[PDB]
Amino acid sequence: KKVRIAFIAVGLRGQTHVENMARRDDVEIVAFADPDPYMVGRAQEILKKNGKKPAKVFGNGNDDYKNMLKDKNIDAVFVSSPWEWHHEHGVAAMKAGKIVGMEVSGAITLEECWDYVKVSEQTGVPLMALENVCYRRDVMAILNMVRKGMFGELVHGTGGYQHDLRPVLFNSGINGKNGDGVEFGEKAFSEAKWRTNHYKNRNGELYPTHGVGPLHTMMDINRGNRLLRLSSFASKARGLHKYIVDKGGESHPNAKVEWKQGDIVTTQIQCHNGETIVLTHDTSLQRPYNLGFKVQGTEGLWEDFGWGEAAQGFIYFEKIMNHSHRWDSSEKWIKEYDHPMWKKHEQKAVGAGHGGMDYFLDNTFVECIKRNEAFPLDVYDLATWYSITPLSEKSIAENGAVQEIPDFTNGKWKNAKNTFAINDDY
Amino acid sequence: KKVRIAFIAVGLRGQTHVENMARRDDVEIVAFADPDPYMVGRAQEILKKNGKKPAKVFGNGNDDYKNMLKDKNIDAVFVSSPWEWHHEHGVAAMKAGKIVGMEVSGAITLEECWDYVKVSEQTGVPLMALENVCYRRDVMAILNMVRKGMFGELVHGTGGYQHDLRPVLFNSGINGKNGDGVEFGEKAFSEAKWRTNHYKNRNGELYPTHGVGPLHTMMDINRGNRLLRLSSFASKARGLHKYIVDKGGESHPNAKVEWKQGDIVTTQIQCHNGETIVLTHDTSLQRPYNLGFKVQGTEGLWEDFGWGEAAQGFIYFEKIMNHSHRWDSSEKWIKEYDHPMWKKHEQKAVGAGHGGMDYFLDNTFVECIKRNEAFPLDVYDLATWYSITPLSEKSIAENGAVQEIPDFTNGKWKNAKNTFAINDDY
Ligand SMILES: NC(=O)c1ccc[n+]([C@@H]2O[C@H](COP(=O)([O-])OP(=O)(O)OC[C@H]3O[C@@H](n4cnc5c(N)ncnc54)[C@H](O)[C@@H]3O)[C@@H](O)[C@H]2O)c1
Ligand SMILES: NC(=O)c1ccc[n+]([C@@H]2O[C@H](COP(=O)([O-])OP(=O)(O)OC[C@H]3O[C@@H](n4cnc5c(N)ncnc54)[C@H](O)[C@@H]3O)[C@@H](O)[C@H]2O)c1
Ligand SMILES: CC(=O)N[C@@H]1[C@@H](O)[C@@H](O)[C@@H](CO)O[C@@H]1O
Ligand SMILES: CC(=O)N[C@@H]1[C@@H](O)[C@@H](O)[C@@H](CO)O[C@@H]1O
Repeated sequence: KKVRIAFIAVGLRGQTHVENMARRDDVEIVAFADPDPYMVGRAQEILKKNGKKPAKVFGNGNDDYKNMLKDKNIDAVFVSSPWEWHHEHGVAAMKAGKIVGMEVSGAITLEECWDYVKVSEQTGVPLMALENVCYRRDVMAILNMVRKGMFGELVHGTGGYQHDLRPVLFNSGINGKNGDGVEFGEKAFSEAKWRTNHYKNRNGELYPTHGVGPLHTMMDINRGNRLLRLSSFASKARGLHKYIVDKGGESHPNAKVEWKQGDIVTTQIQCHNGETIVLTHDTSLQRPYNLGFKVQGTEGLWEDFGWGEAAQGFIYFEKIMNHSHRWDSSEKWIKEYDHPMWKKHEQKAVGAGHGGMDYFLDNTFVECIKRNEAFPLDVYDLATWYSITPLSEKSIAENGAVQEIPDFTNGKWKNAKNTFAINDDY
Repeated sequence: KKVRIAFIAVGLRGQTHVENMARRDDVEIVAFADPDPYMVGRAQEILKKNGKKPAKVFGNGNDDYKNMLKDKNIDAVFVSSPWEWHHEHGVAAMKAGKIVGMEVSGAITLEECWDYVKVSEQTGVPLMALENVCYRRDVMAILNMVRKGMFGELVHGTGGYQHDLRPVLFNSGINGKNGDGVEFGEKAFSEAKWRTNHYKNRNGELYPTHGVGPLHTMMDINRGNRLLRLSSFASKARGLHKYIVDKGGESHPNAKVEWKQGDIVTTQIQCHNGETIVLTHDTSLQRPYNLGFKVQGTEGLWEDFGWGEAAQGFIYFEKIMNHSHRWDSSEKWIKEYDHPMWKKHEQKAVGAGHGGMDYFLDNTFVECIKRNEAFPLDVYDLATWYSITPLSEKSIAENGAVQEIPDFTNGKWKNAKNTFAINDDY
């Protein structure tokens, strides 16, 4: 009756998923696979806090997930591992017959992207792209407004991961602490272990899903529309080196590393039905958090400046606002057009509840498994978004040359229907 | 002692320059060249209003400017003609030995751009790019902050001409009126006569200077830095056709024209010293006016949302704001770092005065002529900005292919010094 879920990687993000599942009565958390004992310990404390019994632990090295996947009891797994581990963990899960919730990132290679889709089609095991910003309360209100016809026909959108990650990319290596040092790699903690290395060896749109995801759902990408091609420009890198010097002096070994990842990487994308999308990757500079959303059509325009609250944006609807030629605050619009799903289940996610947009993402994951239904953000969408990373790197290496984005759906995009948040439950 | 100025084209923008000159005691307005008697009449009324004597009128057809340029008394001319007339009027002026103030736009061809620079170098007659948004009060305050070191090292900027021009591109053809009809071409009035045709036959960044200009001055383009290459993406065109139908029904002949100009055209530009610039052209859709500025460096970030007032933006300075991670209103920063030029001469441009940013632009023009000094925004800058248009069209025709931007300075950019608003007078 209830879904048996396990976790490959219970680091800081894995722990969030553990909490979401631990708060449900329709799920049993069977097992964890993580080589770090400290991370496993906090995950076990989340279970104990929610009155659920401990999980079986597979903590013997990097390959112990293989032994966890042999458990026939497990229905589905969450994959919350480092970027370089996503493909190996995800395809091994589908081959073992486990439904997969895959954390966001970009692909290491374009080949990974195709292999996700091909393994999933052959095994018949579906995968969900765990993009939580698609469930953000303001974004869902805008989706509702778009579908009501309030924006008219969309022509353009922007978004991007613009979040100061300097204190996450560098720390002391002390368990549980960020922003308290200048170390990265083998001796660092959490994301500083693995993420910062990508900034050293690569230059591209390393994290596209948070900005492209919402636009995907609004412009029907892979569901009547698709992404055609892209071009990426990268600025110089200055922010990470400056951070290391300001926090840990010029004497530190890490003040000597030349970072390849430009501070701002912008990406233009053409869509089949004529829309354009501009993404921005911005994680090594001082700034407030703001994903920089813009949704623009023939009858409506929305721009945000915050982290998703009702009043943290501007909106203009010509025909509804008497051709005033002035921005309105987004506030009364986000509240009035709050998505039905949020209006119904608010108190499971906020106030008396917990998780926010993450509650709703993981709720859709579990409800689709219980109902035996296709995910609204599926393996084809994962592959598409993931492919933006390798193709952007090739664009930058070619001084901005245009790269065709593959059609991972093989013509299926033409007739596929948008099923993202089309009801008030999941 | 005083500068003798004449005007090729006294349409709506020419009239503004006429008023600026008519209010000065160090200028004599000698002559007008315009084939439209209605436009000449309002310009003559501006002189009469300011107690200055009438101008000699050259109104016999399109070529009568040639006869005006034979007047040896004329020191300088303002060129405020349609885009397709800029090159012919500008080079004929320099060849006749007249200093030129050239209105903004883009080039019709890349060849025009080179011919401006080559004619100017051969004749020895300088040309000023009349970019007024460079003198906008908030932009000048940000320039001041950048030069004070408050943004640290710049890595990225955005801007764009984002201004709803539907009521300017279509009118009834009645003299003096806009937004009152759906006609364009030979029977329309003012910009509807000529500008709208470009939307029908072309697709690109048709108007780059308002957004790139401010960034030019802040990133030292052509003055220690330069623009290397670009790539342009264009969305579908939907806004102009929809406007025609909503205002004048489907029965109108103009509801039948397929517009080539996409509603949103975005352009990525690489700079020599590592910065990137993204421009946006957005003139055929509903929206409030906002040029969408972003200035981003290692210690500061600014974004605006209005038409240039002090409180119509957000700003973040990590080290000055106690690492708060929250936007501040731009207001107290724009007021505290108001450019010296504005603080000194405020009452000549606003309040008791007139013109705003246009006062300051035309003041720099006249003061450079009186002092026999090089313009801060010169023929090389005109050519550079102008070249963004033809190269964007070629990029769009090549599905976003990267285009090299020529070096119109021939290596002079390396050692040239930024002289834009480096004093409190001009
Ligand atoms: N969508 C979101 O809101 C969101 C938020 C944070 C992180 N993330 C994503 O989640 C993923 C993980 O990020 P994080 O912040 O939790 O990093 P983290 O360093 O805290 O966690 C990674 C965990 O993976 C474990 N691990 C590494 N190799 C393994 C292996 N071979 N087998 C099993 N476990 C292994 C580590 O021991 C660690 O516990 C990344 O892809 C990141 O981008 C998404
Ligand atoms: N920088 C700014 O703030 C700003 C503002 C408005 C317009 N502009 C620019 O100014 C220019 C003109 O725009 P406008 O709004 O004044 O258009 P307009 O139609 O009102 O004026 C154009 C004038 O040029 C005249 N003209 C056409 N051909 C001529 C010729 N061969 N010889 C002499 N005169 C001729 C017309 O009769 C008309 O009076 C354009 O390049 C436009 O982009 C700049
Ligand atoms: C929605 C959101 O911004 N998510 C990001 C997540 O993807 C990851 O980058 C993390 C690093 O600490 O910071 C945020 O939580
Ligand atoms: C600074 C500013 O936005 N200038 C523009 C100008 O360039 C032109 O496009 C005009 C059309 O009516 O609208 C504005 O005044």
